[PDB]
Amino acid sequence: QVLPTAANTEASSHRLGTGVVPALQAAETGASSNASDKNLIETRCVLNHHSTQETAIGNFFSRAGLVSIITMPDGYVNWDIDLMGYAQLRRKCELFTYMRFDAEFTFVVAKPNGVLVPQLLQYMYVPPGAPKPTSRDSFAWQTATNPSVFVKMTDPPAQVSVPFMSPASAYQWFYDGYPTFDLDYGQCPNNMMGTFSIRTVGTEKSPHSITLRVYMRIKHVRAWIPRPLRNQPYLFKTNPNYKGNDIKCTSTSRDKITT
Amino acid sequence: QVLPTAANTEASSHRLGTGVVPALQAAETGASSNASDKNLIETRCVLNHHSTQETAIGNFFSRAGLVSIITMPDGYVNWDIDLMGYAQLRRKCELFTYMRFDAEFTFVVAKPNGVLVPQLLQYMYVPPGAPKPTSRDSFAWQTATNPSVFVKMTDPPAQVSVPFMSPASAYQWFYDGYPTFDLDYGQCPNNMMGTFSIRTVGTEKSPHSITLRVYMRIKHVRAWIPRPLRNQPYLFKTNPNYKGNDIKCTSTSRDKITT
Amino acid sequence: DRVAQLTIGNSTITTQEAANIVIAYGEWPEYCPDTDATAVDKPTRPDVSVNRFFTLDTKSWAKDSKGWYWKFPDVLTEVGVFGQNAQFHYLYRSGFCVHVQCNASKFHQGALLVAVLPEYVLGTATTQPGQVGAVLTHPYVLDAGIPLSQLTVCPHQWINLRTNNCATIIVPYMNTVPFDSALNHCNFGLLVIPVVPLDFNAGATSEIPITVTIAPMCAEFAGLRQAV
Amino acid sequence: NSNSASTTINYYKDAYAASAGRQDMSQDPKKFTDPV
Amino acid sequence: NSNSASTTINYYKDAYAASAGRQDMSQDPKKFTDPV
Amino acid sequence: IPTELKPGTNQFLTTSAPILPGFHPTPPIHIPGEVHNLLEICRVETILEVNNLKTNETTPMQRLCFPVSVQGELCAAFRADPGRDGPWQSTILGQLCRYYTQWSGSLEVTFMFAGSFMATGKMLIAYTPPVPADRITAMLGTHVIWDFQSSVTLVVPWISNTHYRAHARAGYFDYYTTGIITIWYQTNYVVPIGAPTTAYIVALAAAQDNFTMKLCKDT
Amino acid sequence: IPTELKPGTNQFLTTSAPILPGFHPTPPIHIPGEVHNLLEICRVETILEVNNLKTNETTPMQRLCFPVSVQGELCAAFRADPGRDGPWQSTILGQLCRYYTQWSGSLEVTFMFAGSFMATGKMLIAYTPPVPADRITAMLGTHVIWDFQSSVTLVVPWISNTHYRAHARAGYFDYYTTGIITIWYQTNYVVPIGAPTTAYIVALAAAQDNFTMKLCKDT
Amino acid sequence: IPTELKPGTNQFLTTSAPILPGFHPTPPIHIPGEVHNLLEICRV
Repeated sequence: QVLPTAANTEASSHRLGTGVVPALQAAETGASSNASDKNLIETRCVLNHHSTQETAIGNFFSRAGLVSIITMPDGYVNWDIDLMGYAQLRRKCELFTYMRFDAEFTFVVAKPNGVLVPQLLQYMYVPPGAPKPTSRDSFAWQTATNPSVFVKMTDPPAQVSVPFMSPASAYQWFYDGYPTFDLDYGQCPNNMMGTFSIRTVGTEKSPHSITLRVYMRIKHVRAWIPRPLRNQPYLFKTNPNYKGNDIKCTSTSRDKITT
Repeated sequence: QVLPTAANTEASSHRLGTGVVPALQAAETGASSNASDKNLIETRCVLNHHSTQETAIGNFFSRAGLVSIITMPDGYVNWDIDLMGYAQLRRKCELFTYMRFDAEFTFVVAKPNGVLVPQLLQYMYVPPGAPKPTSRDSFAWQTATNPSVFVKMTDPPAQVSVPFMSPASAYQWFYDGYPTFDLDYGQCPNNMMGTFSIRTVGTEKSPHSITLRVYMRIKHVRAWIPRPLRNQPYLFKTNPNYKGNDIKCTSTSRDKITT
Repeated sequence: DRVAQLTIGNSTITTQEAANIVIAYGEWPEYCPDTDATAVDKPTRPDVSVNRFFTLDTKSWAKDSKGWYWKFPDVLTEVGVFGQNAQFHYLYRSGFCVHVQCNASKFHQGALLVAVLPEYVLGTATTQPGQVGAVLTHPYVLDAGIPLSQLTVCPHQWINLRTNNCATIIVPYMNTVPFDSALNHCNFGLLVIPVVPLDFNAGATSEIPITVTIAPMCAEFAGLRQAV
Repeated sequence: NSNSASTTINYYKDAYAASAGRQDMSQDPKKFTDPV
Repeated sequence: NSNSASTTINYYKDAYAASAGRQDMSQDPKKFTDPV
Repeated sequence: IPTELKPGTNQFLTTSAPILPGFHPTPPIHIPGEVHNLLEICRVETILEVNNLKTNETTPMQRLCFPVSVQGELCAAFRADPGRDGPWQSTILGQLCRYYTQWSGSLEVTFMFAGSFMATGKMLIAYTPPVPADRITAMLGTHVIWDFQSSVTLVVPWISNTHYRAHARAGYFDYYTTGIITIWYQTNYVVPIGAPTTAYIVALAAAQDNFTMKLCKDT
Repeated sequence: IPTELKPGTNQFLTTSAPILPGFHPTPPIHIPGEVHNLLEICRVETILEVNNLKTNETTPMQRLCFPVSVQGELCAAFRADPGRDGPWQSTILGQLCRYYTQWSGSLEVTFMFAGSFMATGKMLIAYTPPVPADRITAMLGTHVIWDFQSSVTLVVPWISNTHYRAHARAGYFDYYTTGIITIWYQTNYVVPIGAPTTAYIVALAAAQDNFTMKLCKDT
Repeated sequence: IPTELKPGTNQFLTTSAPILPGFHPTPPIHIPGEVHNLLEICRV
């Protein structure tokens, strides 16, 4: 059903009788009560036009966020592709279990102190099983088939679009089981989407340190089976392990229950 | 009613009679006199085509103006969002009481001496209640949900559009009362629209001072209940307090009333 | 509405005082459709044989218990024709109907939260407890860093000794792939945590049992391995 | 989507990101001058 | 070619390179609250 | 797609991508007293500060009116240009006109007697196009005979060599002047015994229907 | 083709060329339990942490309910704003509301008795718009009489001077408060012999149908 | 004509003005054994 706006409130009056009772409910059945405000108090007729577009999953998720930072103090680094490295986004996408979406990436590159220097960089996306470069002049940099991006540092940040590349129907943030017939537990093969590598094009030694920031935007998202959020700080990038001593309470405590 | 042009002047002649008198009026009733020029002197028929588009509120207000200046001689500053910091615009928007509009912002960034140096900056808009960053490398900079803007100094000034974000129907420049059940007086909660924070992206210490200038443009404005202007210099950024000794006269004085 | 009976297969469960039936996410279990199937081998549908209600062990509720949980379908992996069949195949797809029974006298008090959390992942062997089922250690965070106070967002039914003694949940097969193994993955887990501790005056039936009964609904299988 | 404070050129999805065109030319003489 | 995860502006041949427009406004009340 | 850059790019002018993609503003409500045109404020009558004497700086309350006593001489005189500094500065019409450079239209000046009921007399109000010395030489220009309901409404017609006039000052802009307004005693201010011998007259100024402005400026 | 640059170019905003020119995604399959609107999660009832006592930090299991004994005084009281830190923090509704700035709509609070079957009594639940001292002064506001099926559903009507309310705190934002919820003993908790003299009551909170949110923020 | 720059400009991606304005390629001829889909080789 379509609900462009929240339901209006109808007029009501006092009620006195036997048998009918909307106030009493049955929470043991596990169903939220369907009692409306018009069934307990006298309410005037109020028409509301509060739209619900801002609460759609697409608008809620359509916000770029930092996913990882890369520093280049040999001239190249091969960074594995993962999106669970920062809480600010991990908590957001971990509320659901399975989501199918479309990712858009943006790369911001600058020196450690933020100064900009003319320098040419190259980015390659290595699918799983593809050869992995091991040197600034490795033969794997010929990018015969793998996609490549070339951009100068002074140029505006690059923007690319990545389709949904999982073998399964949708990504899964949890895998209760083993992929093979203890650290292995919880590793879903359907999430390893290859790695990422950056380098300086010149065969010489670059004289400036390189820092890259990657922001991921989402679109055409579709969620399934929402799960409760997380109220404990993360400890690892793969499993929900937590500090077993300082169990943080969900709600801040007070002095007395009567006040 | 629509009045694209000012009313034309009709022809007239001399009048001599009793009972009818347009010259006499009644200012005690508080209504401006409705006497037309044709009712006191003989006037030729003059047709005018002076348009009144330039006197519309939209054209009168559609002019960007400086709202604040920010200097960065720790590498970040959290500046509270307020528009009553400069008389040139405060007098303009303080003529009305309630206005609903749409704001457009433009940021100009340069060194104190006006020189331009390649440097990358980041701006975040922090809504009220959102976490406030406290360091150049604070975790709040991950901008999971808050909007962000990234731009180099040498790049053209950034332009963004901000919708009307007040809980009430329109902004109020005056609040005669208290928000809670002496310095508190005059503080309307419906005006605090969060704060503003800027920083240098690099985790190092930036070697150049940063000065930012913010200009605000307005559009789709709608005013209500105009109020008299202000003829005294401002003393504070929150209340209309004034110097109680040097009461500046509205009109410049002269020597003698007969000359 | 207080009474109900379920007669799936060669078994039957009756209750003279029970709440309503809770269907998970409003999707009745059903066989895999041709438009969604990806397997090219003809599957097998044992039907009546595998839908017999299976009763697991009995857990003893104490005055200071923390909670118990089970992993599915690892509980049924080692019992009955379902066990002897899943050990001979490679592809598995079925729903589940979960029934939990725990009855006390009219003078006892206490509450239970029977909730099925789809795709339960633990944190810091015990991952697959089996038919016995393991106990919890930190029920407030469910050993996964999530608050129990928000566990009601998942399909659940309350067992309050004041009113009812049993609860039922009918959860369909939920997984990102139409078929999935039975020895390397767990579709979902079940949570039973006493929110309100059991209290009673001295001189009552101290032994209070807890029993869980489950039964597959629309079982199907594919592939013929040797023995796993 | 329609979302604005109140013949305009718009290049984005939101309706509050646009440039105001020829402003409306309409006034109510009597309302302020002669409200008796 | 049609290839997307799920009134949009597209400038390329692929269908997964586009900007989402006005998102769909549709919810199913009973499904989550009252699944009995 | 081919394109060519043009002069004037990257030029920020004081005369835009959105940041929130799903915001729905709070619904508007009916608020009385809405202004659609800034010209409406100009069509309202406000007090005029005629008595801007030097000694009145410390006591501004007496700067809003001028006295009338028992004497045919003159009582007050001032320039009629709303832009130039002077009596018109206190009016909201002049204050708004400070924000614009060119204006055109006729003006209306309304007076109000505040003396005792038994007081009576006749006063002459005259407007002189581009200062008079006495009554007979001031009567040549446009004038209105006023007798003591007591609210005379002098109208200043729009006579100018140009369609749009600019604010006057000293220098070349003197050519944009508009004229001098003066008032004279037609008859002496007659009062009976046991009554005050002095009365005060307030001055109210407003703009006519055919007023207009252009070339917005910042003061 | 002529073109002119405009201000705001090369400005990256957090709110695109493809890399694979022939990828066809894996076909979707029917998965039960799909969420199309985030507001659906808010319309579900979750447990409320009323007993957030200081001594309960080490044993959080007892922080999900409050006791009822044999005594007309009060038993518990808390603020009803879902945004402010406190009991509402444990609810998924409050957790989601932390991600937004403005919200509007009525709220519903449902209680559930967990005592023995033979136990009986009557409890009064009252909501006070902008703390009461006793039963007679707390009965003036909206209230619901509850008697021991046992599930009372208190509804919090939406009364506010503004269409959209913001999360409350100390300072100017105190003006955005919503009220105080309190419960009182209508009659004493009567229990027969050979039965427990103490009972625990859990609190469940949810959102009504006319709920809405806007101005997404990051916490 | 107004225009606004967008992120991702001047970004060379591995996935065009002509140089010869009047070239007509040599006419094609019928060659046996043409492959239209790479999947055909896999079916051997």
